[PDB]
Amino acid sequence: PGVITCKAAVVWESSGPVVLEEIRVDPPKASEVRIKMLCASLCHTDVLCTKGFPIPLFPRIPGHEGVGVIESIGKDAKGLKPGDIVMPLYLGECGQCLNCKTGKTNLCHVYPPSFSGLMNDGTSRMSIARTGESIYHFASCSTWTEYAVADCNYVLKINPKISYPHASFLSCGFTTGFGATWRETQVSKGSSVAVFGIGTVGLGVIKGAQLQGASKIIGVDVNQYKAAKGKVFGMTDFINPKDHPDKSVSELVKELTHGLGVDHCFECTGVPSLLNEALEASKIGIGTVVPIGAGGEASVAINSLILFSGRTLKFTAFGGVRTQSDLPVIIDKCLNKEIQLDELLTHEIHLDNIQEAFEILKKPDCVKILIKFLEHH
Amino acid sequence: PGVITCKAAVVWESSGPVVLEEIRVDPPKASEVRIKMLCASLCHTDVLCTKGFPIPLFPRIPGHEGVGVIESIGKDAKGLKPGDIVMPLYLGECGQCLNCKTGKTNLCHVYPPSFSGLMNDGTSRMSIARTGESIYHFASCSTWTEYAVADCNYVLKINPKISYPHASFLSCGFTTGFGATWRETQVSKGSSVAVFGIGTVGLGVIKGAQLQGASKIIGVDVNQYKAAKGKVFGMTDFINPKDHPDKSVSELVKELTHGLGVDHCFECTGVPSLLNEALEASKIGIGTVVPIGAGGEASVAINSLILFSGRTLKFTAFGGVRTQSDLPVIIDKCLNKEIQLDELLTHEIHLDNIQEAFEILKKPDCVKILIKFLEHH
Ligand SMILES: NC(=O)c1ccc[n+]([C@@H]2O[C@H](COP(=O)([O-])OP(=O)(O)OC[C@H]3O[C@@H](n4cnc5c(N)ncnc54)[C@H](O)[C@@H]3O)[C@@H](O)[C@H]2O)c1
Ligand SMILES: NC(=O)c1ccc[n+]([C@@H]2O[C@H](COP(=O)([O-])OP(=O)(O)OC[C@H]3O[C@@H](n4cnc5c(N)ncnc54)[C@H](O)[C@@H]3O)[C@@H](O)[C@H]2O)c1
Ligand code: NA
Ligand code: NA
Ligand code: NA
Ligand code: NA
Ligand code: NA
Ligand code: NA
Ligand code: NA
Ligand code: NA
Ligand SMILES: [Zn+2]
Ligand SMILES: [Zn+2]
Ligand SMILES: [Zn+2]
Ligand SMILES: [Zn+2]
Repeated sequence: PGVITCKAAVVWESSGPVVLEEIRVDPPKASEVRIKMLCASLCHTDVLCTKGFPIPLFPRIPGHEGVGVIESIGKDAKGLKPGDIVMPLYLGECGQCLNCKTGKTNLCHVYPPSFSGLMNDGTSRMSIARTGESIYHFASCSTWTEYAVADCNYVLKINPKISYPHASFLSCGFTTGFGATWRETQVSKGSSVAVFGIGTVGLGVIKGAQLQGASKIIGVDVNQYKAAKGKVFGMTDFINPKDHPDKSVSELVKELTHGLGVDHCFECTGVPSLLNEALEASKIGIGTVVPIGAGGEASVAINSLILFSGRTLKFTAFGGVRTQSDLPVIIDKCLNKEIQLDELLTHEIHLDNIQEAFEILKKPDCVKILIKFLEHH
Repeated sequence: PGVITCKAAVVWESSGPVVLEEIRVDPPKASEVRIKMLCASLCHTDVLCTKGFPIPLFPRIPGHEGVGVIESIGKDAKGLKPGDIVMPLYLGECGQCLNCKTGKTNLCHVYPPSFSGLMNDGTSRMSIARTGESIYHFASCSTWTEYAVADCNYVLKINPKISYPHASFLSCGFTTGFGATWRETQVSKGSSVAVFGIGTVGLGVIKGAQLQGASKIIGVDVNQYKAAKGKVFGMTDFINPKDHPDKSVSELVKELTHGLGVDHCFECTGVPSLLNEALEASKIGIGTVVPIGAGGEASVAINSLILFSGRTLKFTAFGGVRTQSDLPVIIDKCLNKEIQLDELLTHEIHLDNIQEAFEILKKPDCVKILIKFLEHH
């Protein structure tokens, strides 16, 4: 396989437009695979990338959520082959390092997250066709591009009868929330759960809590449209903070839990002040908070009195989901329809219309946006 | 028993002197006991009280650490009787509430910490003899006084052959650190531990970690005098941050742990910036931090990137030690000499010389100060 010429969405400067460019995609080197994208999606992490956060690397092809088919492989691709359906991964799972051997973490020492925007050898496989200028990728694999190249340890081969839109959603937020309910804290039968923020992450928490038999599942969101979505996934109670401007969120949760708070609180907004509220909403002595959302600031402040309260604060990436061990189990639940993801899909666009996605995500009835591709002939 | 006239150390205003006053101590009411103090001690929490933190309640008799003998009892004193040796408690253990039934917490719903400086009925048992002016107590029992009155649920009857100085030290810091090594995080055989701050709290952590079979126990302190004390209690490695002003504490710990950090880090200084360092010094994915020390500020800041690191942050009061279930076991280890506390005792004063304690605590060779009392005739 030679160099492929295709289209990709490129951002050239912080807060600049995302524009369609003709690019070249080099063939995969050793331990790489080249993927034809089947569909993609978008979350807040992609928006941050267009503003140069965390690292301003430009020009850049955004996108980390999606699914594709292997078009070609380098040497030593660990059994991957053309025609396999794969989803890109945030981090790998070597199964042999000190962290993998514990069974207690998904934070593999050997395949950790990357922030370089480049392949393992410090070069890019993607370049502007007109100039040859090198383009940074996003995370371990750009998905807003007709073709991408990834390290074989950062893709997961998946069952080919999973729907591609649903696999795209399981490559990030819903899986993060769903997995957190047994990998980061053990939601048990009869326990109480509160979920701050009812986007795809919070909907994953809600469904995970429901499948674990939580008997009270409180969703909190300022967007009233989210209440019906939460109910579909198992939410038992809804709080809109804007209905009570003189009450704190933790006060409102305690009102539903006999003044005690919940066993497990999941922070799925990223709003910095809501970390403190999540802690105050969980039970003294036996409550756990998992802060999934990110606020993008330098540090986050915790009321110093919470340090005496016996609560457990469990830090977390990708919901504690191990990407080779646990992620296939979640996909299988989707295949077997134990989880139903159709209600996540609210909007569809094609890649040429990528700029419209940044307006669509502001709409109150948006949950997940699907990005579709055209075929070359 | 009538009203007792005795001496007590009183602070009249924030940052004022601590002065000996003649006071009156009323007899115990229902569910109270009156105690003759045998000895007392001092920690930073008492210093804060003289500066009006957390609540400026004056006039006040400071002191929460000590041991005494019951002089008289109210009705319904739950089996306590004159002549019992008791230590005052920060919080009780009812054994029947939702939190007590879990076995997972010492934060009893029925006997929580008090901040009122007053008895359960909103009055004081202590007053200035010359005026009758009411005096606030400290915590659940003032100890810088020849006689005190406490709610019977906030004292623990102890074995009368325990040494009174050692029991005084076990009423607070050493017990907090020691208990944290199995109640808040489970230090296991062969694990690594780092301890920031080697006062009585950190020395308790070190000894608890040693008894649990931790194979590396790193003590961190800017006071070089503490290194020898740490070694007596089981410390294997010592770091003085001042020896490397261009390296962070977490960097120095990682240098001793193959770049990984420790399984369990205990923050025993209260220095706000050291909470972040404790987290960075613990292992990604599988490390736990217990922040025991208090900084007395409104909030504490955590580097936002730590929220992705898989670490566990376990909040805590009194080291997770349940005051009726776990505290007697710790006392018994002291009786059976499995823990040796003689090295804690560095300075002794009598109550009349209480003002000198605030200078003694600044001395680099101070660990614990014992406060002694005279008898009335
Ligand atoms: N862990 C991941 O994979 C991932 C991916 C993208 C973004 N994030 C961070 O995690 C959060 C959740 O991700 P998402 O895809 O589900 O985002 P989302 O935007 O779809 O959901 C966020 C929800 O929080 C609600 N919300 C915002 N502010 C609120 C407030 N002050 N009080 C109550 N509700 C509020 C919004 O209405 C929205 O429904 C994001 O807000 C962002 O901070 C995490
Ligand atoms: N949990 C409790 O029961 C309790 C009681 C009193 C005070 N406190 C808080 O907990 C801390 C520990 O209590 P303690 O009785 O053992 O206090 P302590 O003062 O006897 O010990 C604190 C030790 O930390 C060291 N230290 C201070 N700043 C440091 C720095 N920047 N880097 C490295 N070492 C530093 C000091 O040298 C000292 O050896 C106190 O500092 C205070 O914040 C807790
Ligand atoms: Na590679
Ligand atoms: Na396609
Ligand atoms: Na998002
Ligand atoms: Na996040
Ligand atoms: Na009482
Ligand atoms: Na005495
Ligand atoms: Na102290
Ligand atoms: Na403390
Ligand atoms: Zn995402
Ligand atoms: Zn690994
Ligand atoms: Zn103390
Ligand atoms: Zn109780």
